[PDB]
Amino acid sequence: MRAKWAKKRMRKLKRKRRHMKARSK
Amino acid sequence: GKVRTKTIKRAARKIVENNYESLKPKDFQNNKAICSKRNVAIIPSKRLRNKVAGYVTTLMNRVVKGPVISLRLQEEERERRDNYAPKKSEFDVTQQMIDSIGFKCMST
Amino acid sequence: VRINVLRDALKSICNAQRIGKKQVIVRPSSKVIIEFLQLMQKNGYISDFAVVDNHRSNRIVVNLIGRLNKAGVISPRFDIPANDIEKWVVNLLPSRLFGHIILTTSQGIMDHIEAQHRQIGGKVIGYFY
Amino acid sequence: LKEADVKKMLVATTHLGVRNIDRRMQFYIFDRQKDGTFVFNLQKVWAKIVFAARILVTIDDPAEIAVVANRPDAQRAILKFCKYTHATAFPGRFIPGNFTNRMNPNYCEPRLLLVNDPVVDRQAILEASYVNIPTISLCNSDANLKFIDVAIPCNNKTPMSIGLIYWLLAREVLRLKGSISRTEEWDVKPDLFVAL
Amino acid sequence: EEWHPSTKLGRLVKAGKIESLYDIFKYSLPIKETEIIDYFFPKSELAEEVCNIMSVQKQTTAGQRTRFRAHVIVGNRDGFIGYGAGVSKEVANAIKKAAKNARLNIVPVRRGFWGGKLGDPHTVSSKLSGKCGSVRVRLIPAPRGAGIVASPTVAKVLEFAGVSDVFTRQSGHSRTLMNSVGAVYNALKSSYSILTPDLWKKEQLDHVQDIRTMSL
Amino acid sequence: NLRAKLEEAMPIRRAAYSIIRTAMRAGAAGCEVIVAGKLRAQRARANKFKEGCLISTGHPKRIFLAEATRHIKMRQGVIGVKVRIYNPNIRGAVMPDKIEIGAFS
Amino acid sequence: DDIGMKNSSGVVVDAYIPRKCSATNRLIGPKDHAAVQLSVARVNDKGKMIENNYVTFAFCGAIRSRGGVDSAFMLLAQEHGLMERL
Amino acid sequence: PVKRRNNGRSKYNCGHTNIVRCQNCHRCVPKDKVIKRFTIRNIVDNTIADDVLNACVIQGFAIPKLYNKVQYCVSCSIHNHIVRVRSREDRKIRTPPKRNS
RNA sequence: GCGAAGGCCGGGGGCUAGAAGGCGAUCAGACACCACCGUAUUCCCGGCCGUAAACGGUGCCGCCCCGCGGCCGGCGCGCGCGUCCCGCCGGCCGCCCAGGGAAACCGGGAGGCUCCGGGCUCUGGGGGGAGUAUGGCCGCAAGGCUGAAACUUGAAGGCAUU
Repeated sequence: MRAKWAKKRMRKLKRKRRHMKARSK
Repeated sequence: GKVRTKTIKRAARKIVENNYESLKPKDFQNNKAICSKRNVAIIPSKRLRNKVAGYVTTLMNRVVKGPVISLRLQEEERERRDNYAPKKSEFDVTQQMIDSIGFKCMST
Repeated sequence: VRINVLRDALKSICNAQRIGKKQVIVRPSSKVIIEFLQLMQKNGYISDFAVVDNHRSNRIVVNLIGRLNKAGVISPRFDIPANDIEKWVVNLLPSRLFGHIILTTSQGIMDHIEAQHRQIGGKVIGYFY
Repeated sequence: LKEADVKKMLVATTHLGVRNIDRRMQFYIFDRQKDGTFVFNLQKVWAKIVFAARILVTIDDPAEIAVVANRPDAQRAILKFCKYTHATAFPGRFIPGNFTNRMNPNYCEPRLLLVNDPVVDRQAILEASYVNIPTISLCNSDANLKFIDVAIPCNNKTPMSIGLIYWLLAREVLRLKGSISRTEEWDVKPDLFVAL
Repeated sequence: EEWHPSTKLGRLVKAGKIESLYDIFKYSLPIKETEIIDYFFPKSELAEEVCNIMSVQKQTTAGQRTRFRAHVIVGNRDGFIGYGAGVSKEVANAIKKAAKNARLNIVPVRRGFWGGKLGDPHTVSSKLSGKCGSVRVRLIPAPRGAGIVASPTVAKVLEFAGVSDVFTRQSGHSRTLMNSVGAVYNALKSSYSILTPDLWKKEQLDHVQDIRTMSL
Repeated sequence: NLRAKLEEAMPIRRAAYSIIRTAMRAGAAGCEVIVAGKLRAQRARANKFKEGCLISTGHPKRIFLAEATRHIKMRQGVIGVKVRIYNPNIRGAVMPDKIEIGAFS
Repeated sequence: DDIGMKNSSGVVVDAYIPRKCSATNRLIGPKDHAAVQLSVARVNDKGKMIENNYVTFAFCGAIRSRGGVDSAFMLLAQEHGLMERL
Repeated sequence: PVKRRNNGRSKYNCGHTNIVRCQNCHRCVPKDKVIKRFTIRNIVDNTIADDVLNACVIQGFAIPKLYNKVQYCVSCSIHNHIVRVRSREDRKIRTPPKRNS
């Protein structure tokens, strides 16, 4: 399910991006 | 694999229809002479003639055994039935449906 | 819910005429409906009409001769200046010479030509061609 | 209202029909038997045969009228009608394209059509639409009237009804003309119309 | 070669029982032989139109097979227009087949008048709608000064129909001209079927002048 | 005649059809023409024009079919005209397949 | 009443005047091949003999496809007198 | 597009339906989609049934017949040839092939 | 306010199945499918979440609407009379004539609509970028809801035919 797997990669990047934002908050 | 082709079958069927009288049921050899007759058909080559006559033998045996190419020799009987009128007519000779119309057949 | 009773009526009238059925029945009787039918009788589009009373809405049976092409309503009733009954005929009627557009006017429910003679205009009730 | 015919029709079973009834044919049926068979009113059948005969008489060339029937039971009868009358015949299979293919071996342009069974003779009815042929149909109680000008309601299945109906039509067309006088009996016998 | 009637109508047509093409379209006659359209307008024949020669391909084991398809707008400026389509291996066979089809389906145009009446019908009688494929064309009556303002292709159909003035409105894939010309033709074909208030007096139906009852 | 007509710039379609007509006027049962080569394209194209029924194989064709090949030489280069004509009615030989039945007696 | 459209001077035009289908009073088109014409003869007092005058009607294919003609025929003829009105 | 108007499921006025299992796949399929055959067959092989019956000391003991229902998933059935891929016209027929055994 | 499943957070309970995790074959690799074992979970109770190919991929109320069949409930008519026959009303369905559509197909509508207007809400406007960035809110989280642009590109798509 490439659409499903693509939204899982987006969700992973969005988790890492929000976490990195928090380190520099 | 000896399946008589339409070319052999079409010619053979016409020959029985044209001259059912000339042909005989168990005789390929008589049929070959009738088929080879200059008047009956012009078959170029020996093989086609030999085969067409073989097909007439089977077809002739079949059209003598039963009406299996129309047979005028048998059409008269069919025509006799076509003109046949039973002398006593079976059908010339729900109950209240006639009473309903107004004229009562089998009144009462 | 049932809002424009005329639309119901005319749709059943056009549909019944399409299959040819000689008589069509309209469930609610209205002054505006009867007047559209009277205009249709005046131009001969409907053969005859009668209203059976139920002490309620009142029911209408319309005798159709078989000569009606289409009859429609315009919602909402748009106010038409006497100047604009020119433009409305062009987009809502088949040809300038034939076909009828009916507008409610203070003088009464009248055809486009009659209100063009009086040089007055009202709100469109609907159109019968 | 021929009393002599109705007794014969009662034996022939033209009064009876299939249990399914179409809305179009509802008018003709008087009622049903408890078992669900449907009783066509017999006088409607008479006022139908005569009505078809009046239409059929208008065709000045007799063979312009074309009869079709794939139903083996009625095959003798359509031919017998054609011999006693002078209509043309299309018996057995329809050889599709007869009406609209000009080079069809049997290509005809009839002015009238006689379809024995609306369902059994389905192709002919559609083709008659393409070439402006109005069509008369012998029909049952469950008969769709698609592309049928006039329909005669008979048992349209039993051999005795199917043959008798054609006999009634043939006698009626001739009686309207000359041939057999309106009052005297026909020399042709109803029985020879029915196939066995 | 000459002419031998393969059609009962054709036999009557050469026999001269029927005069004019209109009477055949009155009695709703199916027309199968092009010889009846040519014989009705023999002198100078009539104008035809080459439109949309096309090259359709049907794939087979070796590959696509190219067959040329052409559409023809046969018409003369009297109110008779026929559009027909023929597909054949060569362009020459296709144009001839389509021309034969276009002549076969010649249909009567009501033509008609705008508000002004003088004596020359110049426009379609009423707004006319036809849909072929995805395109719907609307043929609206126009004033005599205004000409045929339309797509270059449907303009010709309305000219080869003697309709000097028309208001056109085409919606859909008009670029698919084969469908576009069909919609104009379909609108024109059913112009007599639309009933105007003038056709409201019942008359005739006597059988005597019918071309179907006519036996030569 | 075809090689001359083609070399004289007569159009390919008409020219093959003129020959096709001559066999039909003569009554020959089937004529075909397969001009092939750089026919109006950088690549080679083959234009086969044919009218009527033509047998293709068997011993009969050797003694019942007429074949002729010419090489035309237009400005483009070599083109290959071909004509095949089949007549069942030629000299005193019958196509072997057709049995001839004509009368009741 | 001159059926047909007329120019201001007069001169009814409309060369093809279509036959109005009898049941629906709807004009029959040029290519209405399904549309048909049926004539029913007139019968004399003397043994229902044909008098050679027949009422005829035009019937559109659309009514025929529905099947409405079999009942329309009876109604039209009944009023004409042709059929036994009953 | 819609290959089947029933969408592959005899589900009408339901919203959700019970779940069942492919006998071999052990897949989970909605009850409506499941092939569902009912098979009644002899407990012993029919070839050996006569000899077993004669050997059966009991007078008039009929051989017991097993009664079971076999349900398979679409994928499972196509491989096991319980149902066959059919032409677009043949799909519309809903009657058992060659006339429950 | 309600909302499948999975998830969560406090309490239970715990067979089975079983994401993770471990193994055993396979294969070039297999760490995937197939076997074996097995935690979270599944089950309950109180909360949270707020999503599904949540689909019938078809908003809701209103009218007209062509016949033919089945099924469920209520009622009525008639007769041998039976859970019969025929309707009516509300559903659940199949097949379709018209009509419609680019078709597949809808036809109790996707009809009555280029001859376009019953009422009322929601959404869409070539393909990506991107459901991303950022801002708001909501959530315990997971995330939900809202939501770009710069820029890139001449195609993306539907249904049918071979």
